[PDB]
Amino acid sequence: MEVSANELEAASSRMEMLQREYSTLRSVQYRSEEGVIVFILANDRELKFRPDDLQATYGATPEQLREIEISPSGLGVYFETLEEDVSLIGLLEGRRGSAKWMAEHPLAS
Repeated sequence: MEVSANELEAASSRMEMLQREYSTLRSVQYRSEEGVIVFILANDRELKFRPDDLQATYGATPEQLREIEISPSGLGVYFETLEEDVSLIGLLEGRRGSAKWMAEHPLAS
């Protein structure tokens, strides 16, 4: 809304402040038992979301969800096998994928 450009550093400052505000992702365990991807936080908080729920993993195999890395922002996750990212802040907001993904690929809910 403000008449500004780049120097505002808004989105960059957000990501950094979101690490210290909520948490960073330390580990992930795909539980074949529950059929869910459990995102373990730096406070040991287990965010429990399904592959069929998330954009990164919508129709992805369990083996691809064993070989997982943390996001380039350090917030969420980056499944390098899939070349996909599950944004941690998005999980907290319910934003399990992009706005276009959630509108054009609606979850059975």
